[PDB]
This record gives sequence, C-alpha cells and structure tokens, in this order.
Amino acid sequence: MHDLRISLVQGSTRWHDPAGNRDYYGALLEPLAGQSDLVILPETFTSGFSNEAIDKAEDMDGPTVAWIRTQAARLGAAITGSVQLRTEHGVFNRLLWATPDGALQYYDKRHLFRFGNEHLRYAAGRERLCVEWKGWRINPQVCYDLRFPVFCRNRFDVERPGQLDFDLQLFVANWPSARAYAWKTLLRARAIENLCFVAAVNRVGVDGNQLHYAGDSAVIDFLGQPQVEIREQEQVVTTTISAAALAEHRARFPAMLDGDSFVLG
Amino acid sequence: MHDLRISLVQGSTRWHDPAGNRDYYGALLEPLAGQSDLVILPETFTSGFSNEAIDKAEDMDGPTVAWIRTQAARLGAAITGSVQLRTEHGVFNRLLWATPDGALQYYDKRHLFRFGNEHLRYAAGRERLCVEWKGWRINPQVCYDLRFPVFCRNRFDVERPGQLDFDLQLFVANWPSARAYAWKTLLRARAIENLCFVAAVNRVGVDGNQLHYAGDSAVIDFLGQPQVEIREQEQVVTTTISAAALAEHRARFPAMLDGDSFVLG
Repeated sequence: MHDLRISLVQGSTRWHDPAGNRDYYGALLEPLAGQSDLVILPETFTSGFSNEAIDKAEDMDGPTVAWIRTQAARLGAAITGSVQLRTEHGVFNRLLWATPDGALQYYDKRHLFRFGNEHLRYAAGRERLCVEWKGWRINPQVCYDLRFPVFCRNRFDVERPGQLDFDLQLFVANWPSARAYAWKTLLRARAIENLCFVAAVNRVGVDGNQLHYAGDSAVIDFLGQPQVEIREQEQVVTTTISAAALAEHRARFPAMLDGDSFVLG
Repeated sequence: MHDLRISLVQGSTRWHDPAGNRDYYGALLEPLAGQSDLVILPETFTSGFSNEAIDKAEDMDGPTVAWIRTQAARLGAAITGSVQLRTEHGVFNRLLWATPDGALQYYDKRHLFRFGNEHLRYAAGRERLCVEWKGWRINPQVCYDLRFPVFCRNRFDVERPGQLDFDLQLFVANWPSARAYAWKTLLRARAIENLCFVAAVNRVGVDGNQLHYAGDSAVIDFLGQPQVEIREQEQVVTTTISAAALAEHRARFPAMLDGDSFVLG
C-alpha cells in the first residue's frame, strides 16, 4: 500500500457545548486540508465525557454527524472521533468514521467506562469495526477499550486470508492524567503485541467533572516506539507512517504465526 | 492470604553446563533459606537457551528435577524456572514448579520462540498452569509467552467463582537486550490489564552464541509500576508483595467485571 498521513487533534473539549466544539475543532482542522489522510479527534468531542450529556444526545440525523461528514469532504481525509449518539436501541458512545468519498461507518464503544459510571445509562456496543482507507486496514476503538487485549487482538488468517486483521489500531479518549501511565503503557503494548501501528488521541485541559487531562496523544510504531507524541497543550500534529517498514517488521518478526485461535463469546 | 516473599535470581547461565549451573544457581540460592516463599530462576537455567541442547536434554528422572525438589525443601520456598526436558512426545521447554513438600507441577512453553528457531525441533505445550501457593494463585509462563495476551489473560469468574483467575503472573526468560524495550513494556502492560502482580526473571551476560542479555528482572505491581527492578549484573533480590493492596485495587477499580468471555481454540 501507500504510506498514511495521520493528524492527531489534541483539543480541550468545551464542556457541554456541541456548537462551540464544532467551531473549535473545525478551526483546528482547517489548516489540515489536503495535508492528511486520517484526522483523529478525542472521544465525546462535542460534550465532553459526561453522564448528564445523555439527555441532550444528538441522533444520526443531527448536526454533529453532518459536521464530521462536512469536515471529511473539506479536508480530503478520513475523520474520526466519538459522540454520545441516540438510536432506537439506546444512547451509545459512538465512534464515527467519515471518509471524503462520502462513506460513513461507526463503532459503538463495547466497554463502557464503569469507573466513571458510563455503564449506568449508556448502551454498550458489541461488534468490532475494521475499515479500509488508502489501502490500510484500520481498527478504531474508544478509550476504556484499550484495557481489553482480547477484544483489541490482531488475529492472523481471520479477517484477511494469510494476514493480520489490521495494520493500524486507533484509540480515541478522555483518559485522566492520574492514570496517564496506564494509557501510555497500554498503547505501546498494543502496538508491540499486535505488530501494528497505533494512533491515539486524548484530550487536554480540565472538564466539568474536575478531571484533568494530560493528552499523551501519539503515533506509535510496530516496535512500541512513539514516532510522535504530544502532551499537556492543545496541539495538532501530522505524521506519515510507513507501509514498507510495517511489512518488513512482520516478515522479520513473524509472531503473527504463533497467535492462538479463540472465539469471542 | 498473607503477603508473599519473592526472590528474583538473575543469573548468568553457564553455556551447555547443567552440573555447573546447578552448582552456580545453588550457590545463589543458599542465602535465601527461610527468607523467601517463591524463588524464580531464568528460562532454561541449566543449558542456556540453545537449539543444540535438545540432543542431551534430561528427562523427569534426571538430576535437575531432583535438584529443584531438593532446593525447595532446603529453602522452604517454591522454586521455579525452566529446563529442556525430554518425554515420550519430544523435548519441551518445561517450567518446573517445585514445593518444599516434594510436590511438582510443570508447564510446557506454549509458544515456541520462532525467531530463534525453537519451533524447529522442540515440542510445544498447550495447557496453562495455575498453582495455589501460600494462598496466592499464580500463573507461571515462559519468555516468548509474554507476547500473547489472550493466553496470558486473567479471566473473571472462570477458574475462580466471582474472582480473577490468578493473583500473580510470572515470566521466566532469556530475552536478548536488543529487544529489552518490548520485555519491559509488555511486563508492565500485563500487570495493568490483568490487575495483578507480575514477577519476571531474565538472565544476564552473554550466551555461547554471543547474544547479550540485560536482565531487567522485576516485580511489578497491579498498576504496572515496578517495586524492584534489577539489570545487567548477576543479582538476587527478595521483595514482599501485598495481598491487601491487590484486593483494595480490585475493589476500587472494577475492570475485572468488564472483561470479555472467550474460548481458546
């Protein structure tokens, strides 16, 4: 495949202000037009990570879904992030995947964040999402999902014949700074054990629940080494990941061949 | 359960010299008598990690198995480490778990080290070993196993009702310093994701094939934070891990309740 340009958009999400966040993140995105293939926003980037946000959650016909589509077209890049989203089946923490070819896919967060009481009224997802963009197969997940290696696992000869399931795994997050060590460590471990790139975006700033966020957004190579890492401040960075290097690593270190078969319940 | 005293025995394994190694590790173990509950030796601590060592591999009736049972009794501690061991099936990389009373359990390395050509002539295991010792449930694994999170997974309400499978996970290894970063990172990630203590022993020195080992043996807490870490030099350290601290963490951060059900194939 070709190389992939990834932009990390490490913003300070405005509390409970969808319109304000569309403007704010829109402004951060503007200079990226034509410069990126994949723009990654934080989890719950329109309201912040909030249980009270459930009662005002938008639906699929709402302004935020329209906005992300608009941004993907405007930038010429895949755009991803999560929003509390209401359906017939409940209100999900829904990762949106919008591509400039006009396609929209989504993934409902499987592991709701029990410690933050997300599980009380939000609905949990089930299926894992893998998408293909610019010849890269990509598995986008959300925040707490990171702590669950079995659901994160890059299987061999399952989704793709004679190949790993995916080339790039993503995490979008509101992961508080008190537990930043776990964030940084797990992201690196996922890249190593799954023989893939990992890209992850976490917000910065302080939220309405008094939580502080240190960012630590990164693109991590298949050796678990961050190619770019940003922290503390509002920041956008765009970096390119090498298809050739990934293919060479997977040939040189064929741990893909030793993985255990399993079936998720 | 009470707190567990764990001794890391970071030795410079003598190349292809079982008798020399029994003497060498024996001498390292002597001062530990009465001071420890669990003594952890490196992987293949009698031969070094070697494909050539398969031809002269000992069997269960051999001096090494006798020696480890003798050490357990002499020290008053469980002793663990692995040895190339011949059976009717072939030659395994067999972790031995020897207790003072003369009991012996074992674990045949499931994932043979493909990059080092271990898989060419050695036989692979299948079963995962969990043992109960001093009220601690313990999962000992071997080297390359560390790269396989599904086989490493601490499941909830499977092996123990309403509890995680184990309290302490161990890795014994010959992990070259060229890839030390992966060793360090993965050990920390396993402790975090599996909400458990992790104890790991890797050799030091240079082997018969001029591969350098940096050690990085450690006892790592359930937050992924080392409590003791040692490197580069031949070194023994004994540390105590807190049962109460583990319980408190599991009560406070209930991630065990969110793990996914799965069945290994």
